[PDB]
Amino acid sequence: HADTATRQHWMSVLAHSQPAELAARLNALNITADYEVIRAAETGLVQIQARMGGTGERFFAGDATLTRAAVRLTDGTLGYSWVQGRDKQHAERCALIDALMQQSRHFQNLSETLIAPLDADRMARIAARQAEVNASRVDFFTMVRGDNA
Amino acid sequence: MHADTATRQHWMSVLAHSQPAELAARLNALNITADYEVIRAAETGLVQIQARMGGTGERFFAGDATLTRAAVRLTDGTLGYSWVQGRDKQHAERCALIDALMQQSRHFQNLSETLIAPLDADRMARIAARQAEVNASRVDFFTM
Amino acid sequence: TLETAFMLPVQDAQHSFRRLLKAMSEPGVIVALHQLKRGWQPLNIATTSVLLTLADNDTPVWLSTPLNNDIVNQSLRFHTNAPLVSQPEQATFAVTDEAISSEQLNALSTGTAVAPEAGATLILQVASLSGGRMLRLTGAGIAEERMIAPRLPECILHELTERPHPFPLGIDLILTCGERLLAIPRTTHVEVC
Amino acid sequence: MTLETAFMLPVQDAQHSFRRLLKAMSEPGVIVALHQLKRGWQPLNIATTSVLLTLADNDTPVWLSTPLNNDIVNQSLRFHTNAPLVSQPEQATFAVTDEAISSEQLNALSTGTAVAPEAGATLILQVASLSGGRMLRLTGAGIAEERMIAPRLPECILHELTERPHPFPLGIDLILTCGERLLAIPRTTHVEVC
Amino acid sequence: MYVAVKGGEKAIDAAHALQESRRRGDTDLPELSVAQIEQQLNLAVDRVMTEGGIADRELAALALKQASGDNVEAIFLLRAYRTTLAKLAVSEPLDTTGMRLERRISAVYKDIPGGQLLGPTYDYTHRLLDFTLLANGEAPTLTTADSEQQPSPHVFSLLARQGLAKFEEDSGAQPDDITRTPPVYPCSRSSRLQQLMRGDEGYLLALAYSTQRGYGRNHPFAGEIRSGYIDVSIVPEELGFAVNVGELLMTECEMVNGFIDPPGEPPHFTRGYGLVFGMSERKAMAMALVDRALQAPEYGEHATGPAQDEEFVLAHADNVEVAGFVSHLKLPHYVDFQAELELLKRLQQEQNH
Amino acid sequence: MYVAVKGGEKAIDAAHALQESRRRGDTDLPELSVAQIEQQLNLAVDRVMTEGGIADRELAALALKQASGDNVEAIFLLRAYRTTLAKLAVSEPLDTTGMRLERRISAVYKDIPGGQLLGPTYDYTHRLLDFTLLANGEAPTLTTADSEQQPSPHVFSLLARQGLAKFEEDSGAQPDDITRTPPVYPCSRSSRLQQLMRGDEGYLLALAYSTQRGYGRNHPFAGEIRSGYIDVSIVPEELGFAVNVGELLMTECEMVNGFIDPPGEPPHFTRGYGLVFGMSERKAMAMALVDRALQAPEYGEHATGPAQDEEFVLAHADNVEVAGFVSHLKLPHYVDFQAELELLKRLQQEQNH
Amino acid sequence: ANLSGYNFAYLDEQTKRMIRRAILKAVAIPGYQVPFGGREMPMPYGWGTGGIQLTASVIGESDVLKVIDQGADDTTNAVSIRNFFKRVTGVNTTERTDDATVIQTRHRIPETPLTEDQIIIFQVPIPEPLRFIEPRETETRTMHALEEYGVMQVKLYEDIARFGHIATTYAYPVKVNGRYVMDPSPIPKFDNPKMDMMPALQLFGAGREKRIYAVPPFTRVESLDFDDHPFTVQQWDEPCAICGSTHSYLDEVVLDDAGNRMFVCSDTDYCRQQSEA
Amino acid sequence: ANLSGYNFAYLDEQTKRMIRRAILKAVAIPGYQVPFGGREMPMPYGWGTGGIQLTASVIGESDVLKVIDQGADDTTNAVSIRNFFKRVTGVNTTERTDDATVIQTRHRIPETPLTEDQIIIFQVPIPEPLRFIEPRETETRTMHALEEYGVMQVKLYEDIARFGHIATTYAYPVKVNGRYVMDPSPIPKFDNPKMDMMPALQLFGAGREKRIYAVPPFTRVESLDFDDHPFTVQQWDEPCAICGSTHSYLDEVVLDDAGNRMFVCSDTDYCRQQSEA
Ligand SMILES: [Zn+2]
Ligand SMILES: [Zn+2]
Ligand SMILES: [Zn+2]
Ligand SMILES: [Zn+2]
Repeated sequence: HADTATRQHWMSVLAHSQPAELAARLNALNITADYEVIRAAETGLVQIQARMGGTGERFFAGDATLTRAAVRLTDGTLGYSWVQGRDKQHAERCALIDALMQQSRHFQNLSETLIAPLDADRMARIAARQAEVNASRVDFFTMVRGDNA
Repeated sequence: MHADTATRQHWMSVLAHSQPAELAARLNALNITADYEVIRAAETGLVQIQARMGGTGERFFAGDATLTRAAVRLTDGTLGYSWVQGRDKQHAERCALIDALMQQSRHFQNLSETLIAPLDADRMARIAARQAEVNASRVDFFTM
Repeated sequence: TLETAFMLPVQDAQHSFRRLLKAMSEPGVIVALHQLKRGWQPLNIATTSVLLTLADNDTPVWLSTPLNNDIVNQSLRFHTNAPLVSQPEQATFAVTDEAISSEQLNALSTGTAVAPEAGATLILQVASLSGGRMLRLTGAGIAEERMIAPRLPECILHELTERPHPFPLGIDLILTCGERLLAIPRTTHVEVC
Repeated sequence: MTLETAFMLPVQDAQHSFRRLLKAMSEPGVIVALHQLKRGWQPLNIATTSVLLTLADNDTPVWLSTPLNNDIVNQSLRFHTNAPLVSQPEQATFAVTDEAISSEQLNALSTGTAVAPEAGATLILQVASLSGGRMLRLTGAGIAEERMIAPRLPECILHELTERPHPFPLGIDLILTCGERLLAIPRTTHVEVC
Repeated sequence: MYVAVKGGEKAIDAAHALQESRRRGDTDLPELSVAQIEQQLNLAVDRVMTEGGIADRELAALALKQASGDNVEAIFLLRAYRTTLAKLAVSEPLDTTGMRLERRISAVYKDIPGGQLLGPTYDYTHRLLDFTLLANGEAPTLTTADSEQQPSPHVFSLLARQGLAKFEEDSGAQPDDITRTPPVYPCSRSSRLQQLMRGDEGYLLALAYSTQRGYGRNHPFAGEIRSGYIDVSIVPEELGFAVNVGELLMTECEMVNGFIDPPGEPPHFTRGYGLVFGMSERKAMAMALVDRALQAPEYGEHATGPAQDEEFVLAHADNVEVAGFVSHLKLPHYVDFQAELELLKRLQQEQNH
Repeated sequence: MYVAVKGGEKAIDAAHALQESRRRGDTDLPELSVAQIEQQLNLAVDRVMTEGGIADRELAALALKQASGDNVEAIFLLRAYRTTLAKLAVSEPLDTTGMRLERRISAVYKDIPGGQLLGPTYDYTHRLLDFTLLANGEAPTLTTADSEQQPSPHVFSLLARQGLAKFEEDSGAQPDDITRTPPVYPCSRSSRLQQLMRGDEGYLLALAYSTQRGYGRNHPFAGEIRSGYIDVSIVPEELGFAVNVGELLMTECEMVNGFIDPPGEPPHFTRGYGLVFGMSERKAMAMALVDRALQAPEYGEHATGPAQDEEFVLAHADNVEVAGFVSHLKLPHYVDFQAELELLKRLQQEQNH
Repeated sequence: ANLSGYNFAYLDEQTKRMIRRAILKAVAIPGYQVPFGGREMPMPYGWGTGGIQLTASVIGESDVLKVIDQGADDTTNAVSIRNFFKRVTGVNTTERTDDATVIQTRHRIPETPLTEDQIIIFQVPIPEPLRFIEPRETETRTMHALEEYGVMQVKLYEDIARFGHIATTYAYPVKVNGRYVMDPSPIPKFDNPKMDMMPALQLFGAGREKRIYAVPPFTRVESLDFDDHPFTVQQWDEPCAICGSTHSYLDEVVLDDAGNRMFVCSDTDYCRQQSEA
Repeated sequence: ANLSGYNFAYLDEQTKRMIRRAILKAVAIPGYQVPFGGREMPMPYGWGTGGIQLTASVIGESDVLKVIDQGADDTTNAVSIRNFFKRVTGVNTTERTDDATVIQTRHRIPETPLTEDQIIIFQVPIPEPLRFIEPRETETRTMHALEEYGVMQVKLYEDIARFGHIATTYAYPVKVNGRYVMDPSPIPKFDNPKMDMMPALQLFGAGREKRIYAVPPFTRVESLDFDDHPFTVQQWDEPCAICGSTHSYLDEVVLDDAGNRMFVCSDTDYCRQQSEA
């Protein structure tokens, strides 16, 4: 399942990427790759399931927008994406990368120069935000040593 | 001279309904020159609105609107007042000044002609222009 | 390899629906559902057209074993995504031929007094819509009287003439033969001439 | 004189006066002093005038008995508080009298109702002495054990206090004034002679 | 050991800075002006003026900006501001027969004197999201007709002159003011109307809706809705005569309700009244429908639905009260919860399963 | 003599043009962008997403721009848009233990594991209108602390591990979906919660408030409110494994409610649940309070308030239904009114005193 | 034709299918209110979404659509609804009752009798005839199950006692095919007799309240009443001021600030055809 | 000492005057809920506006103000309220109960006994002790008028029948001066005994519900009970973890993900006193 986990990871990194940054990064890599659109980007809804009390029975909690696409490389490799939002060009790009990452000639290269950097950026954004939010923590008690009797 | 109440009510209404930028522009082009003191600096508060049940019946209170009041005194002792909807303090003081000036023979006819009548005409033309736009949305049912 | 469905699914379902609406609202009127040109054998054109028009994932379909084969089953699933159930009492649409048994007929859902719509519609393929026992129809949808003589098995004719279930309960019946169709809702009074 | 002057510091002097009166009403029999006002609006004394300047306004009709009623007082009350001045005691939120108050006037004062016991009158009674009268023992809310006082009181006023003809929670609250000094007896206070 | 430290003020300061940062958002975008909000989000502003209680479009737009668009917080900001302002005057009663009309419709006749004037409205729009609004666009060049306003008598005056309704008459009664005196039920209709104007649009709409579905029915028709400008006048003590201080854009709704047959006099329709600031109508309609519902005591009607229950409706209407108390659950409550825990723990200990 | 003429379409087109012009407002001001609304009026957006039913900030902001800031019209625009979209997937159930926190508070203990994290909030602000917002200004430069998210167990987990509350368990029951099948009272809790999320904030707040004042008391404490980002995943048939498609900013409210003493077991607290899109929490709080009220059947409780009356609550909750039907009184109703008139006139003629 | 980018008639095929199943149940159970999973439309709830969803599920490219509101084709909401369908179907439309194949209506049955294969589709706000007696659906659904309709007789006689006459003047309840009591939509009682043994199909759509019901052609439809208080219809002292008809339902058009009015046909198609001769 | 631009203590003089009149009526009618025309404040309703309006109407330049919430001066809302008063009055403040002349509190009476001329001002959500028995003010007003309090005895009995104990643990009703039944605000039962024959003045402010009430110094305040079932208070099996006191109302602080906890004084000033001594 490490191979499954690996693919789940690059798909997640792509889905969370800022479309502008992904476009910029991908263009700068200058990959020539012939592909066919199997499923033109389609924007619809993903229905949201939540749980009573966080842990209990399921209930429906509205919907979010979702865009899906699929491509096929010359050697038959199929790439897919399902990405929150409505950016059709972005979904197509994510599907293409999913396909390329499955190929020996691209996997290690793109992991190092595309997926890892995108993930690092996201992780840095998350850490930076937590540092801001943490200023609003209410202090009550702290542990020390020493005192009188 | 001593302006009758309706005459004063009219110029005060024209001022109160004037656009502050247009009143400022017009008054500056005339040269103020007259001396005055501000005896009540512009003060913004509320006017409580009374309405009527079914339009015609018993009174009830229907919220509040912003109101700004000011008062001036001219060299000869003439008092000018304004009460204007909104919060524009400079505008209120200008309105109060003009109310004082209009009570003097030196200025009444001149300002009636060159300031008040033009302001009133501009507002009437704006009202007419809007009613022309609104009337395009009348639903026609029958003719002649 | 699966059966093909409507060539113009939007337009053809609409046309089929309007013909069926005519039949159900004016009982005994025979209508033609011409837009589909091959029935999913042994389903005839009309039967197939009704299912393509009304059946989907929200409507369990039971096909009696004489009308039950893997090609029809797979084709129904592919084109409509209707759940196929193997028990008549589970069906929203029941599809049988003249070999229907009393036990199958009586197992069909009839609705309840509070929810009379919650029962089955029976689609019955008959040998002919004429040449059977002559019947007189009266009731809603019929100005005065309408006579029809479909080939009906006795237990179906019994359901119609006796109405074992008190209105508003009951199955509505659609008789099909070739491209043609006749409907008898639960309201119709039926007597043998 | 047409117009008397009010508090030199309307905000602070009213706050001062209120806190003194609050002490007096919440601890009955305690005598407090009010002059953040240099002189009363004669014949109103300092304490009376201070109380009116502190609590009266357009929402609180005031009735003043004849011996305490004159043009200067009335004009000054109107100008400074905008309180309505009413001619009948039953119309008053604040009633102001001296020792000549009649039984008729006392009995006409609003007492509130059982459901709205606050909707009655407070009686401000100007007395000639807070200490020269019949010795009384006070007990009740606001008093740890007992408190002795001896204001000069009209018989009908003492009767109201000792007999409490109106069932609690009804009843007038009493503010006694003499010069700058003030003593309050709310309707809760148990009052007995000696 | 543990020692207590200070934390409250620095947490709060950081929390507000975080909120202010979020309110500004991406600084690559220009900051919204209050003027833009006032002009282009004008229907939000209408609601905030009406429930906030101050008919000043700039102040209402300011509250909305300050509140990051949260109508309830904006309403409270504007209502709280009210307290800081001096009451300088009380208006002469409004005269809605003097309205310069933006819009005038009536559901009860096909055509009426003065006509059906649709004005600016979303009525009859097809609600399809307009993606052209994602880029700059051009507003329409407005067509014009004749510029005169036709005589537009109130529909209820037409009904009353026929004797099919009764005129609302003025006995001279002084209106109650719930901003000065706390409510104590039952309240005069002048008090009820004042409270309804201030009340939450969504809550009053739901109650009105419930009467339409049979929970205290009152058989409503929209006799008239008119929107437009009304002059406001005061009589300053300094002058002793009336002065025209400006105008208010307002919307007035009159509902026809079920007829009654009183003893002696002919049967006639009953009615309801709504009045709000701005163009947004649905609050005025809800106000009129709940007004009629709460006329139950005057008509000896037995309250069968919640909308007819005076205390239940009015005690829970003002969202400045409602939202404040629901949200106050976020305050620390650990002393009270500990009291509950202390008991619950004892109750568990006294059982054996 | 009169002749009928056509006028409906011409009037409507002009009416919509007037509304569009009013929406644009003064063209000396720049046209607002959807992006600005999204960023800077983000609490309005939160409400429109939650009641409109689509968690897409750009679409909700677009709806608000289109609606001139009218939340009810914007909610309807977004809800109507929903109908035109295909359902492409159903998410794995959300896991709020995985929330990347913006805010996390508990009213029931002074301090808790992970702490009281105030986050961006208007709580504890003094509501004084901020006139600096009438000009361009600069947002605060945010102070920073440590970047670690501390372990933040749900408070209800702490209570349940102590035996003071009961865990919410999953029997695997399939949720009901009110958008596919019309309501049939009584409804499952899954149905009631779905309906409450979509319901009008003001109406549900008022009902919740009424329970706090004794109309169907349920002794609420805010056990926890947390706001933050949750990953969303689907399992597409094409792949057969979970795919993380993004994240949602959400607010979760858990209310502690009055304890019960069941026959077979120790007494324990009951509870309520609210969940909304974005940061605006008062809706989540009202949702949880009315959730508990509507658990009356499961607890064999009798209704002592409207908030416990399932059909009354839920039938009048969705403002897409509510505002539609109240506003529909604006439609011509003259045929029905003429029927009323025809009778009323007859009744009058039959009396002539 | 349809050049709008939307599906033909806007609804997706699943929604049409579910509605079509509901229509067929309604036809087989005359007057019974069939619940359906209606969806939000580009018109607000309350402004005809039930009728819109029925028409969208029934209509085809060769139909001829008539849309009326208050009897008139030019009514604001009729214009809005008809233009919506023109946009999303490209169907031919008409104002002539006898040329229409589908008629969608709010509050009138045409004066011109309907014929075989015509379908008339009513917009319904409240589909439950019992609703102003019993506001709870939990209660009224059981009353229908048990055919417990006595409370409606009571309501009627109480009108008679109080006012001397039945006070229901529109949306006047009818018994259908000798069983269900049905709300006929807010047509005036004047139109109720047209529903009895009509050659056309009647469908009823309540979008907000999520109900569809039907009266097949040639079905008994009997207005509730008494022998000592038989069914009456609206009357006027005036004929139509334009065409002179004394047989039509009239609109009261108020002309003057003071007093003057005109009575003219509600059904505007009928009026013009009368006027033509 | 105000330098905000606002009136001293924010409220205008008419509002203070109206509140001052209400306070004096409240003192004269102990435990009776006096209606008052309260005004919207910069804190939301529910967040202490009644206490704020009381404090603003009594406070003077030379007062020393203490503000506590849950017993603590540093609690968020206490900080907000105290800083507000600093801004609009400039008064001296303190955390020491002993040094305060005015104490504004939410849900605690200090452990330190109050003394002559101190005023304690309680924030009250629901001023009506009968409210969860009878939700209508139209009824409870009359119940107070007539001293009809018998239903409260049934409620206590029912608690005891169901649970074996009275289930009210805070805002526990008290009888004041042998007459009015009063809500003491949401202080724990533990604090009720402190109200009896106290040398300080007690004021109670419910801003949202528009009521003010009072208990004068040296007034009987007695928790409701039975002749059979006596009043008891909250207990813990632990001392304060910081100062060691066993006589104080304790807070439960949850320390970690596991089941580890600490109990400490709610009254943080008292805790400081104890530990530094
Ligand atoms: Zn609380
Ligand atoms: Zn209607
Ligand atoms: Zn005609
Ligand atoms: Zn300690």
